[PDB]
Amino acid sequence: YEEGPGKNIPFSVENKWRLLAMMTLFFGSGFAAPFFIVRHQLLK
Amino acid sequence: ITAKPAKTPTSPKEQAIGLSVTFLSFLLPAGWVLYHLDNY
Amino acid sequence: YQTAPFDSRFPNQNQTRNCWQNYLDFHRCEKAMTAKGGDVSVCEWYRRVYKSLCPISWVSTWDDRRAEGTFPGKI
Amino acid sequence: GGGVPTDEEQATGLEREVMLAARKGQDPYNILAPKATSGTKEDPNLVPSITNKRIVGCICEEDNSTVIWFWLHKGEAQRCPSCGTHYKLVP
Amino acid sequence: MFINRWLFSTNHKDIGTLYLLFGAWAGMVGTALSLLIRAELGQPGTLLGDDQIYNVVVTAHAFVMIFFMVMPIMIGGFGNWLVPLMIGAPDMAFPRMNNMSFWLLPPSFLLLLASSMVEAGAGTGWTVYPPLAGNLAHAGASVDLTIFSLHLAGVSSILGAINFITTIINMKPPAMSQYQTPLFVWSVMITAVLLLLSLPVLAAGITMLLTDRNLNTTFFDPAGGGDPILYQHLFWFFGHPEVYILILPGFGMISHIVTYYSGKKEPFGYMGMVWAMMSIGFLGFIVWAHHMFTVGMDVDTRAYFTSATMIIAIPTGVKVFSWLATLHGGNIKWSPAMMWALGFIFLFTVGGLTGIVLANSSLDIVLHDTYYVVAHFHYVLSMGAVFAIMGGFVHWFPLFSGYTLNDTWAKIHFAIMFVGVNMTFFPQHFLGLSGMPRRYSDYPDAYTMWNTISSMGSFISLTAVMLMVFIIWEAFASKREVLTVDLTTTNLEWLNGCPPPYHTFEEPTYVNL
Amino acid sequence: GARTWRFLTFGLALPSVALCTLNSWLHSGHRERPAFIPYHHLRIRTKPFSWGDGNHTFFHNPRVNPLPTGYE
Amino acid sequence: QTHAYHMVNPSPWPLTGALSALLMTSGLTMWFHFNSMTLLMIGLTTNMLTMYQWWRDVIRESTFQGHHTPAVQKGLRYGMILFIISEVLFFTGFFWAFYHSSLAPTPELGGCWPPTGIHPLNPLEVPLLNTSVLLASGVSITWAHHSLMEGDRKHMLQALFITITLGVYFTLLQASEYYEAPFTISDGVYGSTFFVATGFHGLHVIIGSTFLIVCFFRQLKFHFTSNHHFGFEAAAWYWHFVDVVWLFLYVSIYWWGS
Amino acid sequence: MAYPMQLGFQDATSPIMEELLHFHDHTLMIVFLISSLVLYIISLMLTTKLTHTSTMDAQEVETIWTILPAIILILIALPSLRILYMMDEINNPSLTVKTMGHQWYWSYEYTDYEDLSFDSYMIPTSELKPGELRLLEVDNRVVLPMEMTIRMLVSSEDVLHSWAVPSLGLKTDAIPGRLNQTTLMSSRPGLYYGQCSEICGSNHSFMPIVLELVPLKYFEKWSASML
Amino acid sequence: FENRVAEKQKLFQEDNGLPVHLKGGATDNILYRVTMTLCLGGTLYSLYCLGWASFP
Ligand code: HEA
Ligand code: HEA
Ligand SMILES: CCCCC/C=C\C/C=C/C/C=C\C/C=C\CCCC(=O)O[C@H](COC(=O)CCCCCCCCCCCCCCCCC)COP(=O)(O)OCCN
Ligand SMILES: CCCCCC/C=C\CCCCCCCCCC(=O)O[C@H](COC(=O)CCCCCCCCCCCCCCC)COP(=O)(O)OC[C@@H](O)CO
Ligand SMILES: CCCCCCCCCCO[C@@H]1O[C@H](CO)[C@@H](O[C@H]2O[C@H](CO)[C@@H](O)[C@H](O)[C@H]2O)[C@H](O)[C@H]1O
Ligand SMILES: CCCCCCCCCCO[C@@H]1O[C@H](CO)[C@@H](O[C@H]2O[C@H](CO)[C@@H](O)[C@H](O)[C@H]2O)[C@H](O)[C@H]1O
Ligand code: CUA
Ligand SMILES: [O-][O-]
Ligand SMILES: [Cu+2]
Ligand code: NA
Ligand SMILES: [Xe]
Ligand SMILES: [Xe]
Ligand SMILES: [Xe]
Ligand SMILES: [Zn+2]
Repeated sequence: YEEGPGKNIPFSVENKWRLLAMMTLFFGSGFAAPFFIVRHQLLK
Repeated sequence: ITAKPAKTPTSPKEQAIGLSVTFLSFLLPAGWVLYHLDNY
Repeated sequence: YQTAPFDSRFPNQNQTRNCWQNYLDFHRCEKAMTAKGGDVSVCEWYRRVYKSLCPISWVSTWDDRRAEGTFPGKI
Repeated sequence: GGGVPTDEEQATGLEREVMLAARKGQDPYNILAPKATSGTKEDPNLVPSITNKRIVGCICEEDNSTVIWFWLHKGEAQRCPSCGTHYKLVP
Repeated sequence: MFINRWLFSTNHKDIGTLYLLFGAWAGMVGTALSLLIRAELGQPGTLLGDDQIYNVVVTAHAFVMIFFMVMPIMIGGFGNWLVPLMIGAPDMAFPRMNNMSFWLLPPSFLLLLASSMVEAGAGTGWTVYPPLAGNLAHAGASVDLTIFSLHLAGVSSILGAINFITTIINMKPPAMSQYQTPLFVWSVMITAVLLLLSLPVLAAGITMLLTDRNLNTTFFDPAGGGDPILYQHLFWFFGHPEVYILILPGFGMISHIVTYYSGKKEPFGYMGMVWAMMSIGFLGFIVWAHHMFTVGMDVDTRAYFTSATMIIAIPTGVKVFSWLATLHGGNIKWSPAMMWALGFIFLFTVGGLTGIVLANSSLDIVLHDTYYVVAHFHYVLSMGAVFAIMGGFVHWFPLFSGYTLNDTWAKIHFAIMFVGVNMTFFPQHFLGLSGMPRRYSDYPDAYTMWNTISSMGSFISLTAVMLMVFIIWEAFASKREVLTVDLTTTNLEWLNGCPPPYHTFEEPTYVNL
Repeated sequence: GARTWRFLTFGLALPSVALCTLNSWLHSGHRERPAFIPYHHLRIRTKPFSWGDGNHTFFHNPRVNPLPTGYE
Repeated sequence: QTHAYHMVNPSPWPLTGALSALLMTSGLTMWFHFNSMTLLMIGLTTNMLTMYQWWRDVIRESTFQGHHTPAVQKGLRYGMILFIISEVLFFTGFFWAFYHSSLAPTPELGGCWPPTGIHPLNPLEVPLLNTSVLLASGVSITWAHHSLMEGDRKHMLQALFITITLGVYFTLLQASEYYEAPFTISDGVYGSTFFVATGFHGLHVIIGSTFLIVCFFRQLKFHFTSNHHFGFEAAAWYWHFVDVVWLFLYVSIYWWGS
Repeated sequence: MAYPMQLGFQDATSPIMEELLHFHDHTLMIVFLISSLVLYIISLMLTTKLTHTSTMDAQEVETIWTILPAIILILIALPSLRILYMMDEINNPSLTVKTMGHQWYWSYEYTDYEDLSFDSYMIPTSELKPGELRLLEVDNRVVLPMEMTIRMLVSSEDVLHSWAVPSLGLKTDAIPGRLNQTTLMSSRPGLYYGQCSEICGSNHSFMPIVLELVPLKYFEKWSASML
Repeated sequence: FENRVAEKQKLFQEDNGLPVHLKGGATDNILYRVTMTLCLGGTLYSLYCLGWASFP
């Protein structure tokens, strides 16, 4: 296996802009989920 | 701690883009839901 | 008679058994007095106490079960 | 009434290596705590290694709760930075 | 290779990394839930709906913050990364069972999110009391999905506890006694013993709730001779130990951070710190009914639970004073991690003291099921457990990643979060003393000012959470590689470099007697 | 030793099981079932069972287990 | 490596186990609420496949590859002791529920224990026989252990076969007593406590019997040495745990609770 | 009831609530002092360039840090437990009233003499009379005699509720199948408000309690008129 | 039965780079594939069941 900084993680840090997108989707999806569940409960 | 200088420095402009994108990723989806509560 | 006095058998916050015991005591006394055609007036103290302490719905449920033959206490 | 194998007959792999080394009073897999020498420059603690450096933890005085950790390198004896106890790598 | 490494791991560091990513994601869920609470309460009236949607949000907030954020980060994340390194062990005792502790959590979380999506959700409180949580007042699948979520989280933590206790007892260097292991390692061993003993009692109680809901048992149903109060005893017999489980690994990280940034080789009064954590763990099993002072128990029982609960202040005070005595004489480095730790010492002390107020059953009559309790537990959780997590994250991020954070950004982050959590929770003391109940979607008009200020505080905390994500991005974006770390002689976890190799201690440490 | 624990197995433990087997054997056979009384604390039905018609317990014995409405 | 510990090959069984737990729980939900057993039957199948392959691999690692040094064996000893402790506390919850209900019988019961309309089993009939059976099996497993330490293959196999036969006898007697019982799980808190507590105990008897049968086949295949046989020790400790829980159930529920 | 910008407890209406105020004042002084001392000592540890980083002996100082807290806890526990046992003391009530919690309203039963019972529901916000309090008023108040020892028995006919009146120092859980007792004695006439204090579903926020404390003779006539 | 443990020790110590869960041969791969297919397929089915149960 690859060893060293940026290699001991399940996500790539090779490109900071691809990383920003991946982090945006990751943290953003967790923060968004409760709002969309509330929307779901209100729409029944 | 000591550390090397950045291998891929993040300029003030690059930091403004990352901070802006980060904040929008939290604020736009929640803002869309809360704006539309009456509709729901 | 104003209300049910303090009873050293039931000194704590949970008064469930106080209501239950007085309802049983009234109905046992009433059965004992009616069997001989004795006088149910001697049972009056237990009647006043259970009426003071017991929720209306508990009394109503217990009375229904005595009529149905499903009351689980011994009378 | 027999028919159960012994460790001598059937132990294999690392289990067998440990078993055979212990018969010879040897500890290649570091099961035992090594006993200190006087730790002087003349009589250093001898630290076996399969490479050219190994981490030492020094309990400088009996019942210290603090362990002092450092890399010991092949070459001249090094000293514990807290108590000055001498350690020498034996690769 | 990727599947073998990240789905089939037997490596304590990669499993720790999985737990930290899981806990970080859970923290965003729990933050969104916290903002929905404060949005509902931030002006008088109704925003979302009645108490059912409101208490689904409150219930999910608590389960996510406790079971998916704090426990996975402190025990799964810091514990897996640090415990083997701090004892020179080559991995955990049960490296494959360790991976199952991790992989039970995504399914547990999926069952919780399903609970909120089906029917009207589980609006029960995180305590899940019957009969509100029973099959009449919460008909349908929501509460059963919540119970199964708890079952999987509980199996995860029980097997993890077996792993940590075995690792810590059996895999130290042969010369190292239990009294030569670092305080963080003690904090994890004691937390693991609490998990091992408490979670099975929760398992029994929620299983009884499941059979009352689905198999016509009546453990908690008076119609069958059951008792709702029995559920409360079984829940809280777990629930009091659980709050010690939430703070003990924090106490361990605080000891390491205060020692490190004071320039000390060791914490003040090591054996007193061990004694204090074992005393808190023991006393934590004999106090549960301080959650039940209004249920109608006997006066002598109330007297006992008041007295036993107050005893916890003695060992806890020894820890607070020993942290202060560790700072004493230090070469203080005002790192971001040190700021988190100093905030912890003060704000944990405030929340512990409002806990001693609540321990008084007579006063608890008026404070129970009010915002005074909410203020107490958010001082110890949202400013104690969370400040220990943030201090440990900024202290050990360079070890885990091999990269540095921007210390100026991390100090800004601390300052915003410090203002936000205090603005959120300080005014809740006033709301509790003046009688605002828990689990309300709306309040009498008199309570408006403090609810307004509290909600404004919650938005400042949101800004801090958003900035933290940016700060992690900026570290990985810039790639400042670690060179030298000070005090490696008394911090073994740093001695294999940053990050350490996949396999460490293939050759064990040499420690003589 | 093994010899002693075999002595205890065959000399004490299995004889005990044989005697208790005899005891149970001699006390087997059906007792007369009691009058059905629709007590509200028994035959609980807050939700139908997930098998059969929803009203039969999992190891329902028609001879000794009445339904809420009485014996079958 | 120059330590004695086991670096385990990367494994899929933790993930298959975790997903089997999702399928079993979502399956129970689908059975209780959506009238369907399909997810549950997939989850039970993947759970059994996971257990089979995981413990197969532990046997490969130990008997066939030699990774179970004394240090590894000592870890497994602690793990099994800790697991048993967690199981004790799980049963403690059910005993608490039992004592809570029976020491303070509510008016709905008639304010007595046993409740009005409950006819308990005679503790001197099949329950006493079950007690003799599990105690006898504690003696036979001890014979099996000493036979194995003394290197006696035939007597180990005979004693372990007797132990398993008694575990099966207990299970068949309990199944019959469930069918014959005039009270059910729906007979208030008496039925609730009786069936859930004895039912979890019965599940543990089946688990422990299965573990003994695994030991019986491993013994037939010569896996155990006279000094190295942790799977047998662990099965024996588990089996004593099952015995002891039974004695507490017998005294508490069947005798004192009658 | 609470008033805007309130910091502390509602003014005491009962002697036991008076006792709780004085006990809280004593406990809060201790909370303030210990919080303050910890903050001050943090600031003292952090404001000197002088250093001492060698090993420090712990045992002498640990005596002070265990004994002084033990003494403080005893000084809290003594008055705490005096009040606990005072509330539990035998008082001889003049009147017994029952309250039953329901989703989402309270019923009251006054059955010492006659069969008096009624339901007590929140006044909807749209039906409040001018000057009335949002979420706090009820249609039918719990009329009680002032300056008299009253036994309140609390239960539920569905889920958990909790019957609370902060200004009287009262909070008793409402548990189905259980009859919990507390005692109520008002030093004053007036209107005393509380709110359901156990999560009970959709309208937990909207099932308040209003006590109306009046002279015995008014209570007797009201009782007669409510049959 | 005869003691064939030595033959299994040789098989499971063969220097073929296989992880222990596949080192028995082609039957291990089949049972692995069945197990992972039921797990992943079952998980997709559990998600479908949530979708269905999330609406009236
Ligand atoms: C990390 C989590 C955590 C921790 C560590 C604690 C710690 C304490 N808790 Fe808390 N608590 C909660 C989380 C926590 N709590 C939660 C979540 C609830 C609500 C549950 C629910 O209903 O949902 C709760 C509820 C709760 C109640 C129930 C209140 C009610 O519902 O009416 C009580 C009652 O006694 C209590 C007390 C205490 C006490 C005495 C401590 C002690 O351990 C504190 C000890 C610390 C100190 C005292 C400070 C430091 C000491 C000194 C500086 C020495 C000198 C001090 C003195 C002399 C006093 N807490
Ligand atoms: C750990 C536990 C925890 C934490 C941290 C919090 C945090 C917060 N809580 Fe809560 N809360 C509870 C546990 C917690 N809570 C519990 C147990 C209840 C009772 C439930 C019930 O009544 O049944 C509760 C109830 C509760 C109520 C009462 C609801 C009611 O009675 O009606 C309110 C009201 O304002 C509230 C608000 C908040 C807010 C605004 C935050 C904010 O401070 C949160 C801000 C965000 C953070 C603190 C960041 C979190 C993320 C991380 C730390 C991730 C880190 C990432 C890396 C390390 C990479 N919560
Ligand atoms: C020889 C006895 C062996 C027992 C085997 C029997 C059935 C399979 C399940 C066994 C597991 C044990 C306990 C689960 C709960 C209840 C079953 C109790 C034992 C039993 O079998 O009880 C029966 C009822 O079963 C019923 O409802 C059947 C209900 C079937 C579904 C069970 C639901 C599972 C519950 C979830 C378990 C959660 C696990 C928690 C793990 C903790 C993780 C932290 C009794 O029959 P009856 O007709 O009512 O009375 C007899 C009248 N002649
Ligand atoms: C119908 C019922 C279905 C329900 C599912 C559960 C059913 C059955 C599970 C039965 C348990 C079987 C366990 C088999 C373990 C086989 C592997 C084994 O025993 O492995 C041994 C190690 O022990 C070890 O891992 C010890 C491993 C111990 C595991 C024991 C776990 C008990 C599991 C209970 C799980 C569910 C309980 C939950 C109930 C609420 C191997 O070392 P040795 O023996 O020294 O051999 C080496 C020598 O040959 C060298 O000379
Ligand atoms: C607790 C976390 C949330 C905190 C508050 C978040 C702050 C809000 C961020 C912006 O959110 C957006 O706001 C827009 C309005 O400003 C919305 O557009 C809406 O309103 C516009 C103006 O009327 C229209 O043009 C758009 O079509 C319409 O979608 C848009 O959907 C929404 O994403
Ligand atoms: C490896 C991949 C994993 C495999 C995934 C397999 C998915 C296939 C599931 C089959 O779907 C079934 O559909 C049935 C009907 O269409 C349902 O019957 C149930 O629902 C019916 C309602 O029509 C009723 O007859 C009964 O409740 C009952 O038969 C049953 O619940 C459901 O499972
Ligand atoms: Cu009734 Cu809350
Ligand atoms: O829980 O305090
Ligand atoms: Cu507690
Ligand atoms: Na609102
Ligand atoms: Xe959970
Ligand atoms: Xe659990
Ligand atoms: Xe205090
Ligand atoms: Zn030294």
